[PDB]
Amino acid sequence: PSIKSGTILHAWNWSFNTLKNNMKDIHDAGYTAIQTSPINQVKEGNKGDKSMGNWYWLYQPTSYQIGNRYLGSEEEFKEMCAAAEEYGVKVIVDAVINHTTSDYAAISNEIKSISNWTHGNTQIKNWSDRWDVTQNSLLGLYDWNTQNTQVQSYLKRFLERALNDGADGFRYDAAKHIELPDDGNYGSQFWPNITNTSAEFQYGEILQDSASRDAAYANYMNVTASNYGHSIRSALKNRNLSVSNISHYASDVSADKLVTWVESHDTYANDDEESTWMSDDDIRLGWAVIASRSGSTPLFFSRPDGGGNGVRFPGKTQIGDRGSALFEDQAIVAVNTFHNVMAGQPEELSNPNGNNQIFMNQRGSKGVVLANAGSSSVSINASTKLPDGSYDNKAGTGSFQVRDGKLTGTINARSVAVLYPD
Ligand SMILES: [Ca+2]
Ligand SMILES: [Ca+2]
Ligand SMILES: [Ca+2]
Repeated sequence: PSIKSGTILHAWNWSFNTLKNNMKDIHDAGYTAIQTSPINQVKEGNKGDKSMGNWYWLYQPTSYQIGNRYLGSEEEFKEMCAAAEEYGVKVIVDAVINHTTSDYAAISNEIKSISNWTHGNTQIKNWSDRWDVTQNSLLGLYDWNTQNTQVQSYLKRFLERALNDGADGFRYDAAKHIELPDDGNYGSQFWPNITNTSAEFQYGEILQDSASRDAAYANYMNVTASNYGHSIRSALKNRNLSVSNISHYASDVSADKLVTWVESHDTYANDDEESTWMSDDDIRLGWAVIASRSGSTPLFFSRPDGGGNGVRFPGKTQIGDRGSALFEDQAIVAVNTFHNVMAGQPEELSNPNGNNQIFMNQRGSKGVVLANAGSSSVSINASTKLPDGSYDNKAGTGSFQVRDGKLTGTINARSVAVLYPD
């Protein structure tokens, strides 16, 4: 359909070649698009070691030439895009345009030659201060002088360059740190200008807070429902999927301009290990919830192979390799497919039998998704607009029935179910 209407696979740290080789499986998994990690030239710290723990170097730009030791060359990037188009899957590039590396010496002359190119590296002091948040340095990373139209064309040239290479959209890293046109005496035309390209879909990483200004950003790009991420995760921890907690996106921005997730590479990879505790079953349930929804765009996070249950980096693989096979898990795919065929259809959330451990989403009268966070099997019996018949769970074993407007059958413990007519 369209990137916005489908699901995105976050091929976190997958190399271009790795991505190119899994394009058919990616497509058969049900994703409309994939999101790469930064594709520009970065500081390859720790002598370029590929240990997963070094994942953060991909966020310290040194030059805006395409290519780096972690994901491959620009040539391989173009091949990857091409391979994706053969199966109709779109490519979204993680763009780190708010800052560069903190290592001044590592920064290429290419950018240093741009006079008045940076706001400096004076680390933010007040996270409630929009001026400080957007005009100063994040963690010491030199801040681009985005008001300077010369840096604008330089960065926009990179974006257009990637578009030409096959990229179909962008994910703006630390978008919240680039000022908006209406940010008073320190605002600029950075966003109206750089978002003005042939890109099909673009959203910014906007970690919600008192100074995030979500809705303002929503006028130029889609935005991340980070708070909703906390609700989902929290619901998964307590194994309580009460529709009284997980049906509100916790944002002033409406779902049609929202990019959702169960977790983000940041909540997983950082030393805080905020979402690292979850298991694959937690993910399936979490995915069944957010990806059954309408309007919003789910972003599936491909964890390092073997990672999970508190463990960020097991050591099985390294930067460049593919993540766990969870991205093509029967349960996950079934939901991906659901999401796609249900586009347009409205949604109706609820908890069957008043049991808060059972989640049920009803898309129009075409489909139904069930999630049971509980550890005990449950006999569902509830209202549905599905025509009468015998539906087999596409997410796994089992079957369900609909007799005179009532959905009945069994939803096993810690399981997901996807129902709809062939
Ligand atoms: Ca900034
Ligand atoms: Ca393309
Ligand atoms: Ca750990």
